Amino acid sequence: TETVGKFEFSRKDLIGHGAFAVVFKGRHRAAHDLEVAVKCINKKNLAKSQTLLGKEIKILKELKHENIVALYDFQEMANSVYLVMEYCNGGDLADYLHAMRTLSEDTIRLFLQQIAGAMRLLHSKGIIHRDLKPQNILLSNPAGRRANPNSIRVKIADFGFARYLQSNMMAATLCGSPMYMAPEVIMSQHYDGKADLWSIGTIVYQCLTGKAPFQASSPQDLRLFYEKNKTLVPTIPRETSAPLRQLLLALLQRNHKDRMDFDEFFHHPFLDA
Ligand SMILES: Nc1ccc(Nc2nc(Nc3cc(C4CC4)[nH]n3)c3ccccc3n2)cc1
Repeated sequence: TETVGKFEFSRKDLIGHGAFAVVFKGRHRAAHDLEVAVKCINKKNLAKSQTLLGKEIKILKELKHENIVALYDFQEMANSVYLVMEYCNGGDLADYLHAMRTLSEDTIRLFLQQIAGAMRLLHSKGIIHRDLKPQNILLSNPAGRRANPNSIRVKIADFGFARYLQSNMMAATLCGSPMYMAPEVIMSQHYDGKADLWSIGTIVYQCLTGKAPFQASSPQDLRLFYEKNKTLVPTIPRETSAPLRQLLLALLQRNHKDRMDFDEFFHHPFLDA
């Protein structure tokens, strides 16, 4: 049994194993019914794991929001780093959208309204996430067993690649997940917060179809694909409502100049609200 502050955990219940973090379920030492997820270093990738978990602490200690997985406490030392996080009891969006055989437009609206709320906070704080994908959107239902799925709340996780970006500057670090990366990122160009909006477009597209909007055999294929094709148009099911289709096309603009910006996203009628 390992302890971090007022919390405890063990390697008994593995929530997830990643290259740069291992996550175990734990609990409050006094209030046992308070569940937590504890992120720990992956010692097989010690340096990078330590770096990413440290970065995540720096960003999350500044981000309190329902739709961002909460950081309850943390413990950073020279040779170990732990994050004690809110436990999300619904698994991830990658699994859910697949189990449901894609999601209804009403459910997509419900989830996207929540993601938009979290993104409003990120944008106001000058923070870009850079690894948005359905695997990093977690579900949690505050109600009891067998509760209505309309009560599902979604929360953005895994801020290890996040950074502050000053509003007159651009970022250029290649990071993220290739299938969800904006074209300008995977082409090693400069980018800003609109890269996250592309990623959000890909999340919405996957919720609708089950698949990524642009299929290439590989990341190099995907990159060559963006380089060779100046106008990208994703295959969207014909029965999709016109406003959801328009939102998707606006977010999935190849050229970031033409891509939907934050104000346009926040106030898009599909999200009304
Ligand atoms: N870094 C990381 C992110 C997501 C996962 N996957 C995950 N995560 C679950 N809950 C989490 C996780 C967290 C903090 C975010 C790590 N809080 N709550 C979960 C709950 C029920 C069933 C499957 C689940 N799968 C693993 C590691």
